Amino acid sequence: KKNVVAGQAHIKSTFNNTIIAITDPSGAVISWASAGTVGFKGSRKSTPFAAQMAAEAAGRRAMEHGMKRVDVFVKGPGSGRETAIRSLGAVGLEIGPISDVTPVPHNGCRPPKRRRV
Amino acid sequence: GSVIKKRRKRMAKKKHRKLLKRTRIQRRRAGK
Amino acid sequence: KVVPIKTVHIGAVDYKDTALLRKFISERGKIRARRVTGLSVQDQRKVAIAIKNARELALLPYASTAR
Amino acid sequence: MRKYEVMIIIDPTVEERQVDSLMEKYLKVITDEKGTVDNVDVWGKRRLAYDIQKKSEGIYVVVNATCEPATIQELDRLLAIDEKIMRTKVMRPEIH
Amino acid sequence: MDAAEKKKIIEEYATHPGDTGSPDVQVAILTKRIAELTEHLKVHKGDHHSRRGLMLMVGQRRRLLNYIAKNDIEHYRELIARLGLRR
RNA sequence: GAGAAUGGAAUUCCUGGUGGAGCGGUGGAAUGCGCAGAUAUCAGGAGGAACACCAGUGGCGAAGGCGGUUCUCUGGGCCUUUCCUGACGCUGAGGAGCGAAAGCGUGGGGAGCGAACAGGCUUAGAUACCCUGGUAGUCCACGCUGUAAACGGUGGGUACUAGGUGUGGGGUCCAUUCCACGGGUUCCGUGCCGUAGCUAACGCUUUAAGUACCCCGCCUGGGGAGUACGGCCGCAAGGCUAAAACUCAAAGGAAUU
RNA sequence: AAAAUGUUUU
Ligand SMILES: [Mg+2]
Ligand SMILES: [Mg+2]
Ligand SMILES: [Mg+2]
Ligand SMILES: [Mg+2]
Ligand SMILES: [Mg+2]
Ligand SMILES: [Mg+2]
Ligand SMILES: [Mg+2]
Ligand SMILES: [Mg+2]
Ligand SMILES: [Mg+2]
Ligand SMILES: [Mg+2]
Ligand SMILES: [Mg+2]
Ligand SMILES: [Mg+2]
Ligand SMILES: [Mg+2]
Ligand SMILES: [Mg+2]
Ligand SMILES: [Mg+2]
Ligand SMILES: [Mg+2]
Repeated sequence: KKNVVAGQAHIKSTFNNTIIAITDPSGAVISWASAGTVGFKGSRKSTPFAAQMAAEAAGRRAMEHGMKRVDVFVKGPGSGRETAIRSLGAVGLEIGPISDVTPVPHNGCRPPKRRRV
Repeated sequence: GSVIKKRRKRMAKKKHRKLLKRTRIQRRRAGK
Repeated sequence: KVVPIKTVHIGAVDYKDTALLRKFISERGKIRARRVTGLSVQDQRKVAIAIKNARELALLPYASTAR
Repeated sequence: MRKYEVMIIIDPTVEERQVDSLMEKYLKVITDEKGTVDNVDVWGKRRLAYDIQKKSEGIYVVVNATCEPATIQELDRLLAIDEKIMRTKVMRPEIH
Repeated sequence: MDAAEKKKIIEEYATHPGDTGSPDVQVAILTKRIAELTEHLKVHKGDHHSRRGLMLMVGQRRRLLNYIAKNDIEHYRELIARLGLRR
């Protein structure tokens, strides 16, 4: 529809799945994907291959929306971060300053209780 | 310590506290 | 160990003086540990207090983030 | 009669003259009761390491003043109740 | 206790001009400190550690007064009569 | 240690933009949330709580304990050659105060967390573990309670009895400086190794569990029982003081295979 | 990842 050219990427990879959001540098999201959106569901949507699929799908849809090289910010203690980075590279668009936008409390709020598995 | 001694005392204390909980009302009606 | 990290001297700390505070702040924006900064305990304490004051008083960033 | 160092971050929209007027009136309220003012340094306009009240820059002032604790507290409350100063800090270097 | 009234107390309770550590001087200094800390505690009722320091000062002054009274009872009476009459 | 102001990140909620099918969660799931636009993403705002890095092998406190910054108020410790007093010391029954957390009372606050609770899972059952929710509480003010594996499971004071080696604090000395790097030395901490010695062993060993002296608390087989009766304390929960009948011939410590 | 139990000889 509209050519945004520059854009940027947000790669939120948690212990449960991976979410990729291609957005206008104004912050408005242009396209998005996740392991749940591209097929996988449940435990098997935490795999790096699921992040691969979701990242390439989001990149492709941003491409037919007309979006060139990306500045990427990654966040979360997931496993699909790098793999999604490669996926964006493979679909093909220049990747810039991989960030570390993941948050970190200064103690702050109390974390939930330790699991007793 | 073998922890067995502490476990024995633990059970005695817990049983007595359960007795106090179940007989709380009668004690305050007539007694301690 | 830590003796090979030679003890470093700074003189007055002076939280206004950003040069030393930059020399002791990490590339990410954090305060460097004692075993890497090579400071005495008292000098390290003064440097940490000065870094915190400069952070609160806008002379230093709380976190430099992207490099 | 102790000595204090007040660092003042004034809103960047100030362009001279009125900054000096504010400094003069605050130094006046210091000096009304035996409070000598050792030094006033105006660093000028500097870029803030992070945004303060939506402002990317600020005017930096350093006031070295020998006075009483009550007087310095009253100066601090004046600077707080003022709406034209972004931030204030009152250091008391125990040695000098 | 900016050392001004401390020196004043030392000189006006000293037994002889060079005296700076006799029990009379110590009791006078301790009493002034107890008064000041009592006022501080009245301001801050929650300062338990400072209250313990106050109790330590009280006990120390009590032992000093006990020594003074054991040696010279009339001197003890004069000292406490100057210093709050021991109420 | 107390008081006051105040800083930034993060969580949550709110408002708006963007965008669209899931999100979340687990061993796997589901409950749950979401086209009434969630998750995500950006901007703005509100609010409560805790203060990354510094930060441990460390500091302080009588103990419990103590970590954003600044100011105000305040306690104790350490060192020093001179100075002052001249045994004024030590310990301390009863008594008094302080005393984590949970709990209680009145009022406030409430982001996150989270007993109880509800639901989903697992299961023979699952009044659990795990998951989604979630109230007291956690927070503040003023009181109350006064108990902890409140432990170094080691009362306080003092003198003496190989060393070796880290580290925290104050001096002082030296050479080059006329800083400091360095070495020494002294006083006070705080660890590790280790001799004599001690111990049932494990281990302790100048920070004693060694050799001694002073004072206090306490023990006398295991259960019954820190329970009953009585009394005291408390708003309550309960705490403190504290038996006997009866019963067993063991209970227990360290270590060996 | 959860996955319980083991009367009375002489
Ligand atoms: Mg308070
Ligand atoms: Mg840490
Ligand atoms: Mg340690
Ligand atoms: Mg003499
Ligand atoms: Mg008592
Ligand atoms: Mg509590
Ligand atoms: Mg309450
Ligand atoms: Mg209430
Ligand atoms: Mg739960
Ligand atoms: Mg403890
Ligand atoms: Mg005990
Ligand atoms: Mg004792
Ligand atoms: Mg002893
Ligand atoms: Mg030592
Ligand atoms: Mg022994
Ligand atoms: Mg009882």
